Amino acid sequence: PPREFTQFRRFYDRGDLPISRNYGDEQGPIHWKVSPDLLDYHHYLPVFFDGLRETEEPYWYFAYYGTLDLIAQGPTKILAVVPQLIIPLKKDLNTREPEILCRCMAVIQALVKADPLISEALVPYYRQILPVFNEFFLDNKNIGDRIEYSQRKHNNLSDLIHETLEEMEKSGGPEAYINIKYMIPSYQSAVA
Amino acid sequence: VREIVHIQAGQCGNQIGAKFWEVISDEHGIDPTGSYHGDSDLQLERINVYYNEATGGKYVPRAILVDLEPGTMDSVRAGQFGQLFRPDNFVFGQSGAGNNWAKGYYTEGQELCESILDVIRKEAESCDCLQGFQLVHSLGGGTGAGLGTLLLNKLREEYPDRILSTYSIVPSPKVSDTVVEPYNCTLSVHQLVESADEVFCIDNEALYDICFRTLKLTTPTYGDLNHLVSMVMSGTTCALRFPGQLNSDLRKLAVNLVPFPRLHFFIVGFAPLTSRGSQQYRALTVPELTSQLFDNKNMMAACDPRRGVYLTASAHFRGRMSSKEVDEQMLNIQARNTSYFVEWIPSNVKSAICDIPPRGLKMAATFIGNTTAFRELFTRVDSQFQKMYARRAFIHWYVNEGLETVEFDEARSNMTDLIQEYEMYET
Amino acid sequence: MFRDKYQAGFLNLFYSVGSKPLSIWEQHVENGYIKRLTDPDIRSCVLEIVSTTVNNTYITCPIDPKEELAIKLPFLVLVLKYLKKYFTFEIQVLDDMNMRRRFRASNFQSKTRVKPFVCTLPMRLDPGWNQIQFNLSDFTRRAYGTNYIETLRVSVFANCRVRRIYFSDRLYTEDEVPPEYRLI
Amino acid sequence: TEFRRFYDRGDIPVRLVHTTFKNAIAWSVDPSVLDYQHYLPLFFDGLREKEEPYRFFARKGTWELLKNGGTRVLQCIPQVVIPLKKALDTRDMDIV
Ligand SMILES: Nc1nc2c(ncn2[C@@H]2O[C@H](COP(=O)(O)OP(=O)(O)O)[C@@H](O)[C@H]2O)c(=O)[nH]1
Repeated sequence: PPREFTQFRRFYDRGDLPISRNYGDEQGPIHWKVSPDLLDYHHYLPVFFDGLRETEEPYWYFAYYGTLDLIAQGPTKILAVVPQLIIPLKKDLNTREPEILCRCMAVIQALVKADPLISEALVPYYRQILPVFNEFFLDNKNIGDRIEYSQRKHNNLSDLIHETLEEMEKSGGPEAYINIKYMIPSYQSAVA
Repeated sequence: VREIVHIQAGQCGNQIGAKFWEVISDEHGIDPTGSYHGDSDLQLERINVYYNEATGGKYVPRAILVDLEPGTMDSVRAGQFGQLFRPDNFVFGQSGAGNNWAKGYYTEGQELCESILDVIRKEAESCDCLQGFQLVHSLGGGTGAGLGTLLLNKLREEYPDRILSTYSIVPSPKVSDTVVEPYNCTLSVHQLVESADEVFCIDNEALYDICFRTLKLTTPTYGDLNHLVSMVMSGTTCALRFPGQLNSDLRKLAVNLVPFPRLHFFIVGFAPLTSRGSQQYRALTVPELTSQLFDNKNMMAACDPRRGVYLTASAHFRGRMSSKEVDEQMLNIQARNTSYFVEWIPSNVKSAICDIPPRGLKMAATFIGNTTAFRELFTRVDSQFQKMYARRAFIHWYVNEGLETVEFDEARSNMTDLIQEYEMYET
Repeated sequence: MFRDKYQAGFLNLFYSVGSKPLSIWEQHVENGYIKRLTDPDIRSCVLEIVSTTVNNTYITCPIDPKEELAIKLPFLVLVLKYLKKYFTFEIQVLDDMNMRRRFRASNFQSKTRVKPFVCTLPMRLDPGWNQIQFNLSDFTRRAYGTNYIETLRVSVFANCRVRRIYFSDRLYTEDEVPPEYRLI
Repeated sequence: TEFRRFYDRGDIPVRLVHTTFKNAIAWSVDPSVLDYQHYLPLFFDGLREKEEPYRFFARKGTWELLKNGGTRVLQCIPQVVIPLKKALDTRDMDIV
């Protein structure tokens, strides 16, 4: 599977906002040209989701942190765009590189926390998403009694799977667990 | 039974730590890729202190490298022992500082924290006995000083009992490399005083001065200076790994040297040091070690103890020697210079011996002392800071970060209080 | 072994802040891993054991299969974290007329059958850190009726985060203990 | 004897007093709270011992407890006869 061409690069070359990285202010990693509240959510956010697949700067830095800021500031409006995010999200997971999936899981964890209704709307989309997780589930390494460094890269992909799956299980509701079983045989419920 | 996790911020600090691992691996006989090929069974008595074993007979060191721009990490990977470090051991930011202390601490520090803490975290519950981390950083810069002070607070919060042993390089007062430095050092001192259990001060001016008094290196480079710092670090942590006849650890040295919680800044020194050609003439003995250790031309700190008085002192020895000879020296040099010992804190000098000396240097010693002469150091940076602060042009650089103007004054007030505390304690 | 050593107060058998905390422990791993890591829970030393098949992954002490522990203390205290997964562990004890007796408890267990060669116990925990205490003397006299004799072997299986395994002479409640012989 | 096992790990609550003049025993546990049904059979077992430290403790403990316990000995007779039988059948020169 070649690198399917990312729309975010085509939106960024002419119109995208997050270029601003300049501060004389008490602000975070990225800045916006305009306040995100005025922006629409059908055009910007799906493009941002597609940008996590970028591998070289400045595209991926803006796309990753832009997605985080948009999901944090505007959690009410994202419910409408939830169906449109499945396609670009499914593009990112199929890359299977041990770096993109870390970003995707961070976004997903930041996504389910926004609204229990959102996670209930993601139950039909589990089948479209989980097969990547169902592959990488058991990639941990045995070291015995001595030390793990990987977590400062935050790249121990298995541990990200466990917490993230626990997050959909809590917010998924009544029918999230049975769907997880249909995708993940080795999973066992953490409901209580 | 004593495992230490070593943390390196600083462009300066990362290079120093890499040379330290060069010294340790040569001492232990470790391949720069981690495979044991040494010659002494005593090298594996306590190798777990600094190393991990990966399945495959490879040893990985307890080393954390901290930076904010990938240039230094790229240099470290180009180093000899770059493969020794586990590839995940390195982290680097994505928005540089340019020695701006406020920028690194406030904006870059918060983002860096959630990532950096967790090797400090997962080393702790898996380093087989945590009784102290170790941090090497620079005070004049912005990346090491600001981030190191911030992480020192989080280290104290998450790990209260574990000893936060810190080694810092003081701003050179005649000339140092950076000049945002007086602002940076002032703000870092307030953070360092309260949290760090032990702070050790090193000046590059003294290192160059020592090189030309003793080494007669006509043309030294950074490699020699960091090598001497590595020698001090090897001498400090040698007692934990190797046998001897009388040994003191970090917590013992804190007990033996620190009389009061805020009077714990120490000077460091190493002996013997000799020029590459005149070493044949010299007959290295215990009195030669004692004279070299206490001679002012060998102190690696830009503070003459003769301008002050001594509170507590410590001496360590590497190799096989008679204890009677060592303690014979410790009485007679304690009596010789009674004008430098405080009357109401006797027993300033302490002694220790470790069995295994480093390679080639049959007999070795490391000296750590406490003297009121520290007051000169804070006075110099305060004097330089005063007229710099008197025209607030530079703080607006730090204010735009989010740092309040009043933040500079509380550090200055704490600095003056620390100076006053050392002044009363002289009498 | 441990026979002639002094045994009073507290006597730990696993505690991850030594130098090779498994120096007396033996590990068997299959379809899983023994990994040692830090939890945001306590910021204090822990060991983790996780595996798909719980029976095939365990830790046993002592290391030597033929050799045994001679610990006299009647109380065994475990401080472990429950991972919301299948968990089990077993203990070996000698009795008054010299028959080896073994207890193995499981959370997926069903009943409490006491057939002679091995006793089984069902138990349930609280998600998070637990402080289970097992009074061997009381259990032996309750189940088989024979009095207590020194404890032979201890084994802990996968899917649990263990930070302390120590024996105590009598039952101590909170704060009548060393400050680290409790939960942070 | 088995009585060696309990004394060898500091379980038997007796100690020796070296008041120079006659070797005497001291109690780590006062006789009032002593569980006669448990400790009495052990003292009878120690009579079969050969070396001095166990022999002296066995004699003194057995004679002391028997001569001060009172009616509490009556229930322990069937338990202490068997070790007494084991002691006799040794046909020893001085155990008898
Ligand atoms: N002693 C010594 N100092 C160094 C070396 N390399 C850099 N430095 C010092 O590091 C300081 C600048 O550090 P900076 O770039 O701000 O990075 P920071 O240490 O994280 O603050 C300068 O004062 C240099 O003198 C070295 O190899 N040896």
